[PDB]
Amino acid sequence: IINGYEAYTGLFPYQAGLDITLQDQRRVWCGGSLIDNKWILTAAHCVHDAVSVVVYLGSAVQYEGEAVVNSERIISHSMFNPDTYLNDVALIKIPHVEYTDNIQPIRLPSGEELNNKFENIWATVSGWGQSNTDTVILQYTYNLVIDNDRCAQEYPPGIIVESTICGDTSDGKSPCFGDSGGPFVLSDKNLLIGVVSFVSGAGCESGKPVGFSRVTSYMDWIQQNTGIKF
Amino acid sequence: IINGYEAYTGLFPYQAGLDITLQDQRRVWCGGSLIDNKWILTAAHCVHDAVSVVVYLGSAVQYEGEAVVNSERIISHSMFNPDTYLNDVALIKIPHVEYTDNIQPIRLPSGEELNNKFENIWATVSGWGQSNTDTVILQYTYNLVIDNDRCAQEYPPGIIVESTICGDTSDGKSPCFGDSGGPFVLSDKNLLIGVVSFVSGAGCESGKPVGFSRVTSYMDWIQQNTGIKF
Amino acid sequence: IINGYEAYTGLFPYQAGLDITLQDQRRVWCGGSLIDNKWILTAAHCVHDAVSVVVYLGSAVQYEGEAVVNSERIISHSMFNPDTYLNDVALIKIPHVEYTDNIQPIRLPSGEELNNKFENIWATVSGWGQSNTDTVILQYTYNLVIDNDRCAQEYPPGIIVESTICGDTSDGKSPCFGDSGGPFVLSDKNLLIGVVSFVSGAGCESGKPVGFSRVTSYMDWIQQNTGIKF
Amino acid sequence: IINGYEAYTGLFPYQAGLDITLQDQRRVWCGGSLIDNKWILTAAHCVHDAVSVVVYLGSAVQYEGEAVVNSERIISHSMFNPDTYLNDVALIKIPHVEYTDNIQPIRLPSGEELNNKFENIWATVSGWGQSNTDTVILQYTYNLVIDNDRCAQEYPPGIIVESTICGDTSDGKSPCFGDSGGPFVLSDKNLLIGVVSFVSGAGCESGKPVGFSRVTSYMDWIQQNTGIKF
Repeated sequence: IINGYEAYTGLFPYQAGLDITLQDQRRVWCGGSLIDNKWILTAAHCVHDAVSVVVYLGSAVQYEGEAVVNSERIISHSMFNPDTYLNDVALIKIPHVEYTDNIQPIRLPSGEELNNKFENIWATVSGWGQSNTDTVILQYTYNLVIDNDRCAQEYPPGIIVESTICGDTSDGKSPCFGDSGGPFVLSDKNLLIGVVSFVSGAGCESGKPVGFSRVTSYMDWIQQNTGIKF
Repeated sequence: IINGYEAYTGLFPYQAGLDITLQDQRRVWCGGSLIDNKWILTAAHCVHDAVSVVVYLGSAVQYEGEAVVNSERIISHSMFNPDTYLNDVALIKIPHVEYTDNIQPIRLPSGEELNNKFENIWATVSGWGQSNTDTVILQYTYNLVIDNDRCAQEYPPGIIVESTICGDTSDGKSPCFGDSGGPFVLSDKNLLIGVVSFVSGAGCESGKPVGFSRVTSYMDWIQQNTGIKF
Repeated sequence: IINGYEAYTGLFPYQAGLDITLQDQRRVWCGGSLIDNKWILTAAHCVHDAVSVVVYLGSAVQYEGEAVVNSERIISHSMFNPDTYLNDVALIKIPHVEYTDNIQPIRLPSGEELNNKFENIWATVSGWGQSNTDTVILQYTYNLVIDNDRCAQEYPPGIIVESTICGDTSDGKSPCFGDSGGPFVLSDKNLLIGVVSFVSGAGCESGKPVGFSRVTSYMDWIQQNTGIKF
Repeated sequence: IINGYEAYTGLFPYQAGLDITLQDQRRVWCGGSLIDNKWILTAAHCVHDAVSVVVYLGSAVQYEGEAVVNSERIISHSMFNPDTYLNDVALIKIPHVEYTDNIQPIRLPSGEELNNKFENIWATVSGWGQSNTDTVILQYTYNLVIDNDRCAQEYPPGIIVESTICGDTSDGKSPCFGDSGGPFVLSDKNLLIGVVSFVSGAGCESGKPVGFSRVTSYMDWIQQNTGIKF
């Protein structure tokens, strides 16, 4: 997060930290959200060629958690497109973790929240990605969600689609690399509206909108692959 | 490093820490060796699809350094093969750093050292890869370099080639994920003989050899690309 | 607030900003909390010799509000002691303001929350007092509440009493001058637990605890002087 | 200033902005005049119970300055009377500031100017006190200095004394709360003749005279305390 603030343990009980080992032996960090005792939602670009993930839950300190579990299964959206970031969602199945003061699930949109585009709302994004700081402590910031038409002007033709939700970064506050897969939340409603997907090619301090996977567009996929009806 | 010893600043003044941003926006960690005031040597598998790298020099603490510079260019070996890890070597051009007590170059082989296979010598591996502890301090271990014929037996056919050098990990002291690109050095002679390239398909705690790029096999490529003679 | 973060309009809908004119003609700034359509809770040291207060509601920008009203009555606790800061609470009666997305009351402790000392809880304090920054934007930070016995060791004998609630500032994050009267809130419960009362004589960056009026100790006084049973 | 004109940086290079912290911890704003590289002249009613002051020099924006220094000492007039505002003058010692285009001293009266009562001249008042607009830019206005006998009639007995100088505000252009301590100057002669001291009990928009400390009555006190001759 660039120009973010430090969270304490317990501020964002749904935040997951993912230490990912890939097929080519590299170690990747991404964020994710606890959506169920057995499930983490993250981005497909984080884990589509992963071999294993260690999931950290319940601490603001990177690589610490009061629950550290290993993934049992990784489900990346079959139609994820690497080149456009279309369908950039994935599910990590974990061993049942018991909720706690520090570990709690985020709510997913139901009912008519499924028809809300959330324009002009301030939402919270959090993660341990590149920051201007030193810190190993979970950071967060607020980005206002803008409408898709305004957002589509900022990127090549075809990148911003119905299933993308963009956040404005023109105050210089932004997700940055390593924040991928992280939660974009309507705090007041404890609602997950987006999964961090992509930053502009111009970089994290460009003032360009950040693209997120719009969670209402993937609630069928989630329902269906987890077998849980939210 | 699994079951290594804890280093401290100044112990390994040639060690570079590399925070890599890939073309797909993921954040990767690898190590490297300072070989000149403007050049880092590392693995092609770390950076072959990289867009920029922050280089940390002179501190044993991960993401800390008395010099923190950004890559000016990345030359990856054009014949690198991802599937076999053949020709796994890359160069990061950086802005001229001045050597201090904590930042010094490692010698590269030359003359008759170019003909030495270094069989059955203890060499030192260092890095911030997966250990048994969640630690941010640089770790190191000593591994015995074995002969290629002995190493080859431990791998698929054709993985161990003339340009591979192997270190025995049968005491369970091993490089692991994240140590990629790191230096394999003859401490007494302050000589770089290998760059960490690949762990066994069996993982890190299997007692199996680790392969490294044999630096003596790439000294031409290094002088061609850097423009300097060693 | 020192080392605080910026709020946006709507983050803290209960925050009041008070532009106070005193009996000696000086202009003082303090914060306060909207506890009812007609009532603001603040500190007695802010307003005990005030003549009028302009109350700003509904904006993070200082001296702006979507409701700017003038006080009708100021009620400072009759037993406020200037020298020890004992009983440092006051009520400002305002013209009925209609709640809004941006203007909402904070809850006051009821039931057995009246018996909770709130030790070891992270709470949020906010205001437009001295900061290290430039900003005219409402700032906030988090301070952990410590127990009174630990807190009493940090001040002269007799300052910390049953009706004081202290917040720890040893990470360098603190209320500072101008934050007086401001809210100390359990965000999760939308609960007002303290009113900013005093900073150490050593100043805002001393690492000493900050004293607040413990709101459970004044719920009778509030009930009684507002005539509202919370 | 009610109904004043908007200044800009460099227009009033002698104007100081004072952010005062009182002994009771409240944050107060007053203005002052730069009279030497190490001295601010202001009102005793602003700082007589002050503990420290941040001094803003060289910017028309409130809490901005090309020089921002902290008070080294505050000398308040020992005979100041709060109730009558008698002897309302104070000195803030600051670290030597170098005069620039935006920071310059104002001349103090001397020789025969010490005998001039300055009746019926237009002088300029400036400050960041209450205006009709919520603005952070320095405001100014011209007020006609009237004779003490005429001023006295507009106040209680004994408030207007030999050391008071009054400015007429009957066009509704008036200093107001927050302008305290500010300069009252003969622009054409760049001469300081008054320090804003008190507004009428009727308020700022009443058309009543404003009292100022007559600087010619305190030129001895100023040289005694600063140690400099004018």
